[PDB]
Amino acid sequence: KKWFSEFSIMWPGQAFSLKIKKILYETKSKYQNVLVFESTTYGKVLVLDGVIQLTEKDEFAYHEMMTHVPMTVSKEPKNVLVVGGGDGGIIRELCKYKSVENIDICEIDETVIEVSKIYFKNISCGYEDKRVNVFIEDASKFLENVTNTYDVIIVDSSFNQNFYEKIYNALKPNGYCVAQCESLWIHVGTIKNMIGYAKKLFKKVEYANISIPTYPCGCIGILCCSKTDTGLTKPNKKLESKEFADLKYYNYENHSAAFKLPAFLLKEIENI
Amino acid sequence: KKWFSEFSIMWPGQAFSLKIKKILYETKSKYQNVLVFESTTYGKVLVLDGVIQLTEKDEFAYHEMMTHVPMTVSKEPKNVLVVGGGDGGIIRELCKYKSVENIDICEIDETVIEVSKIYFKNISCGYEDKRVNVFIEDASKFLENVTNTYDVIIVDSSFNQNFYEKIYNALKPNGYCVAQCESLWIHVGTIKNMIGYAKKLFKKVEYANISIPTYPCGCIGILCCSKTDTGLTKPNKKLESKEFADLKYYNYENHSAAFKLPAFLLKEIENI
Ligand SMILES: CSC[C@H]1O[C@@H](n2cnc3c(N)ncnc32)[C@H](O)[C@@H]1O
Ligand SMILES: CSC[C@H]1O[C@@H](n2cnc3c(N)ncnc32)[C@H](O)[C@@H]1O
Repeated sequence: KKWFSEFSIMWPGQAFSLKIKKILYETKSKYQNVLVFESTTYGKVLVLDGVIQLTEKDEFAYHEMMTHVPMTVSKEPKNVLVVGGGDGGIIRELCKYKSVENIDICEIDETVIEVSKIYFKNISCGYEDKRVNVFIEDASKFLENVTNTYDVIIVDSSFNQNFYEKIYNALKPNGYCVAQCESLWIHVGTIKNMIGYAKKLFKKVEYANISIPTYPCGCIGILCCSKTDTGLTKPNKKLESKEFADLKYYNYENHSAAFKLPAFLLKEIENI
Repeated sequence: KKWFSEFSIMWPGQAFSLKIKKILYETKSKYQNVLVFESTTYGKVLVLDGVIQLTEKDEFAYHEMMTHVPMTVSKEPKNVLVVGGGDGGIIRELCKYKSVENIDICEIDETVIEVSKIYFKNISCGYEDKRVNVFIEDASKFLENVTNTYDVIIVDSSFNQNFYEKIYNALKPNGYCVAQCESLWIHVGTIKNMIGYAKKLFKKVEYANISIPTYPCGCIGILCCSKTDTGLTKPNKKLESKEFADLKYYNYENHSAAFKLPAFLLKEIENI
């Protein structure tokens, strides 16, 4: 059996590897290289430009935290935007909320969506929900053009000052944005940059950490943006209905705990 | 430049790798293979039987959490035992406490201690402290023979029913033990076994998670054992004196947060 190994200028000097049971699909799309393989121990793996996008084993950690943090804080979210997220993990978690009326997703690469529908049925299942509307376009263009405003925007992608202005303007007065935001173990300067962009517009910017083995350094953060001084560290609801019985990572207590950061990280961000 | 890669039957199907700036020392000791190398991005690395023991970049996360969790809960700890811990990270954190009168360490491999004193001076610096006494022996034998009882025992090693009986008996009536205890991402069955051994004797057994990139899956847990129903989730003191000004991970809030576990883990351990 061969091994898949992920290298990157973004995390030099380190690599993470998974053993391949079977290579399932490869293509060069208009945007990126796409690889799908069954691993021996982490289930199926989505790889984009040589970077692990997701594995069946741990994906719920990231998709649950990213979704349920803002959605338990938003009081009655009706309209939600996912930026990126072609795999449909976030959408799957969004559909659990009966109150939601519409879910727009803007993914630039339709190949990601179709590969997820074929190879990752338990991740992409939300696409069948009638509330879900797909836009195949650059989120930068989407956000300049959208007429609606959203209760929550979830940026599920690996970002500059103009981008956060567009997110701010696309949100309701009391709207929230959460965005994927680096590992505290390797890119503190980036986290500081991102926090600085966000603070230009948002009155409350907070950072949370998710434990997930197949992201570099075994963790990834959520940059949390609020228009009210109250923020996203405390949920306003418990997830008690039958739709949430299946949750594997997220709970009421973990929500708040994820904002309790290592001392080195608080020191770095304190003067921003 | 070559790469160091860690493989193991303990985490099959996955591997983590660091780039080597320079190999610094190798030997087969009486107990294990020992390797020391400067990595390109994580500083110096200690490797024992092909498993990363520590890196200069992230060691403070593990040594701070393991030490300051029990030591902020113990009211006036005088006598502390470290089991394993030859690198001296725990001892370094123990010496910060003026109240401590004695620190016994039982490490089976004196080569680890001497390699740490030579190659890892900022980790092994606590060995110079006059309160520190070294026992080169199997902790199993040490614990059967010791006459003193301890306020805190820190098991810094990778454990069975008889071992926890020995720890229970080596502790004061109000004593605490914390032990290194697996990644929740790969060895839930082990965590359940360990919790089951501990609960036979200890009235309060709790599990905490530490984020640390160079442990498999980027995290490691602390099995927490208390003789009083109150447990180890809430500190009784703040670390405010000049000795703790340097802390890089541990703080008052992170202490409690580390006990807030993913929902899948609570479900697995609930019926133990
Ligand atoms: C599957 S999760 C991350 C996703 O973000 C998508 N993505 C990357 N850049 C953009 C962008 N500018 N607009 C919309 N989606 C994007 C990628 O194609 C990937 O599917
Ligand atoms: C350096 S951290 C982990 C340490 O635990 C030590 N160790 C392993 N097994 C035992 C044991 N049975 N008794 C004491 N120390 C041990 C190892 O030699 C290593 O130095």
